[PDB]
Amino acid sequence: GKDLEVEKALKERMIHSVMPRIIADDLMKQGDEESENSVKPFKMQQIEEVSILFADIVGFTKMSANKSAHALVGLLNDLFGRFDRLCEETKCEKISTLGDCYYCVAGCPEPRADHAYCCIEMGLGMIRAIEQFCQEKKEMVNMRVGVHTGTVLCGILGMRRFKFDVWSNDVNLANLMEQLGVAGKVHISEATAKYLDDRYEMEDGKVTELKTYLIAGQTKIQSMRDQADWLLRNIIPYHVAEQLKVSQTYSKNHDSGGVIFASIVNFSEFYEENYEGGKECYRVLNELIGDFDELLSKPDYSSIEKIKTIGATYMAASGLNATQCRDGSHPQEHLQILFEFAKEMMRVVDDFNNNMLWFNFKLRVGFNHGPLTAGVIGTTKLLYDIWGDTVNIASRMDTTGVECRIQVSEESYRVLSKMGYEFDYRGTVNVKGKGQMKTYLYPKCTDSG
Amino acid sequence: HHGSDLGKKLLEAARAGQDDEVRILMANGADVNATDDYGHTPLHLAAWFGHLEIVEVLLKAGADVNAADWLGDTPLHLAARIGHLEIVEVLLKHGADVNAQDKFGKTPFDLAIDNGNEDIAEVLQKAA
Repeated sequence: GKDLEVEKALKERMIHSVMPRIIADDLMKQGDEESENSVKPFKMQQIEEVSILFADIVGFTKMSANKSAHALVGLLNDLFGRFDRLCEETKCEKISTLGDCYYCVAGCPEPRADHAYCCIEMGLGMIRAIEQFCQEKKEMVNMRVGVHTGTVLCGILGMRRFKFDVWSNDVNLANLMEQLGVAGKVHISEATAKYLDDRYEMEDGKVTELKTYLIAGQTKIQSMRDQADWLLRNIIPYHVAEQLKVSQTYSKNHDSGGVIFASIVNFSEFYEENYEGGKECYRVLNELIGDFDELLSKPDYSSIEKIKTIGATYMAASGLNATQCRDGSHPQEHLQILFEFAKEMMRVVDDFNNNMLWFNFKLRVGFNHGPLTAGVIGTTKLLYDIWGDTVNIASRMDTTGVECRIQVSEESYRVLSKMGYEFDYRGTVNVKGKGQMKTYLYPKCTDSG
Repeated sequence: HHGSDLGKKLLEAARAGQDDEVRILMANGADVNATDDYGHTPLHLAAWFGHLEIVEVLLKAGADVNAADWLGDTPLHLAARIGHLEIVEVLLKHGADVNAQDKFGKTPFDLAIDNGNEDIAEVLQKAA
């Protein structure tokens, strides 16, 4: 009956939660049949002179120190709801959410003549929102904000958990100008200023340790059902789909779930853009990513979930879905099969390299485990995610890895060394908040010496 | 074709360079233009590993002269990015297309250029 159009409205809610208005309207009229056949083929485009804003929550750790696993979910939802209110006011598009971070772009589907204007004003609104939530909730944390402009190729990648995203050097530049941004004020560059018209409270905001400034202010329903249910299982998993299906939100505390990051290191050196838009190199990237996704389809690959794809990264976790402690299953084999997934995806990138003409794409992988918190953010939108110590621990770990070498946390090293895998000690690395930390590697003398 | 494994071992020999195996395969009717998943043809794996002799046999076997991988690069473009002067010349003999360009929009002469390879650069300079 009309339950069919109800389901269509649900699928609209899904799509507009993974892709902005322009491309979502372009695909909801099903332009080409191959694209919809895929949704059960895509287009990627490179746009120039766009504005990219990042914002990280300063000191998230203690602000998330001793919660009951619920309050952080709700407060973060409040923040992001205010933030997207701000976006829809400023007509700028949110893109994704990395833990302590949140970020937007300006004029990528349609470029606007004063995009960076809207972007920095959105940043000012962010500052006001965070200060007001601070004085409201009595939670003493603010946000570092780094803005940049340039040119980026945007599109989608992967078929699992695929999300409309952006890639270029500008990504790295904005990410660092955040990581080098100042608490509470926006870290800008001439790429912003070169069309700014000095209408603000500019300062020569540089590092105290490239034209960098600061601003501080001034009967087909079953066809439709398979399609929409698959999109749901795309963006969020099954158990959480049920737990919220009968409720409003979700929040969970998993005291032990392993997380591994895998980043393609030698990609940037191959990116060279003397070709128009470099989009084919990233098409090859999508081939590799989709292979990584297809890996998941193994039956012994059930307890593993791909959290998301961070830029060119590949975030994979486990130990979250099967709540049942089985007497016919050892409660610690999930990490074993996770590391086996890691070895086998190394095998897969090897195979992809057999076919990659006169070039090797190598990847560095980082491992961690321990307590963490899973949650779902959006409402009228959607986003699944996780936080805690383990996540940014593994991030900072794999950030200091060498390709084809499995960087592993010391305690995970201990618990895995009794699982039979042989390791060589890499050293002891300084960690923010934790200091020196001993790291290990799985490959046993893979080099000449 | 009907059970296209002949072309599979064809490609794997082209990458390995086992002459006699290629000979037996073609004598058994291995499809001289069967490709792998990524659009790579046996001429491509040949140009890669520098098995000029198997290149010769395969052109004798009637392989495509302008077959393009998924990235549009012909084995002409391959050797041009490589620098196997012999295979470059022998492909020029068999009718390689000179003014084409892969989906990167670049002519293989510019590939030899980015190699810093003046050899193949000059080699393609003399054609038209």
